[PDB]
Formats: sequence, structure tokens, C-alpha cells
Amino acid sequence: KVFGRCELAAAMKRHGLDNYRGYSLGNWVCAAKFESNFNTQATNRNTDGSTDYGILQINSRWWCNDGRTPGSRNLCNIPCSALLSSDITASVNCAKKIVSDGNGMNAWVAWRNRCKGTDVQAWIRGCRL
Repeated sequence: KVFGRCELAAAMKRHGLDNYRGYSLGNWVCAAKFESNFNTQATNRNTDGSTDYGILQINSRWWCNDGRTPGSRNLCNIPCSALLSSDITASVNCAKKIVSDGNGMNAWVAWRNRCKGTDVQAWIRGCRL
């Protein structure tokens, strides 16, 4: 599923990401924009042999199991394919663990390079939330 911007904002808010670990909703929407282009089916292989999955590009080395990643830990206890669903529940629950792991949203490299420090409020402009 390719989410609309306000569609994704409303779902992320419903699942408790707005101000989660102190990160405003616009931070999460901006992260998803630049990690996945709002596409739940996005996958991208990393050089270490892991892969990132889903709307928030969650990695198969620490967080989900994809069966082909050396040193896999599966800390979210979920198959990586569950993170590709049109229902973002599993991605949000895993994202909550990731953003709590010590480095905050810097775990998302596109957030750090493209969203951090910017006017992230713009990502929820116009939305009825």
C-alpha cells in the first residue's frame, strides 16, 4: 500500500507515535517519506547482507527475521514480511522498540540526514488530526 501523507499521519497518531519518545508526528511522517516514500512494500538490501523492510525500513539484522541475514536477532519477534502489510501495526510496534533502544530516531538514517533539525511540522500541514 502506498499511503497518502495525511492518511499515514492519522494512522501513526492512532497507534501512538505522536510525541512517542518525544518525537512529534511530523518527525515520523517525514521519516516514512524519506525511508520508504510511504510505500509499505518497500525493501532495500544493505551491504552487510541485511535488508530494510516496510514503511519505516526496519532492518533484518536486529529487529525482524527474514531467514537470510547472518547474526539475526529478531528483537521485535516478527517475520520481516509482516512489516510489508497494508496494516502498519507491526511496523509501529517495532519502531517503538527501535526508537527506545538508545539513539532515538537517529536509528533512521534518512530521518537524521533529511528530517532532523528541519521544519517537520510541514509534513502534517492540512491534515485533520
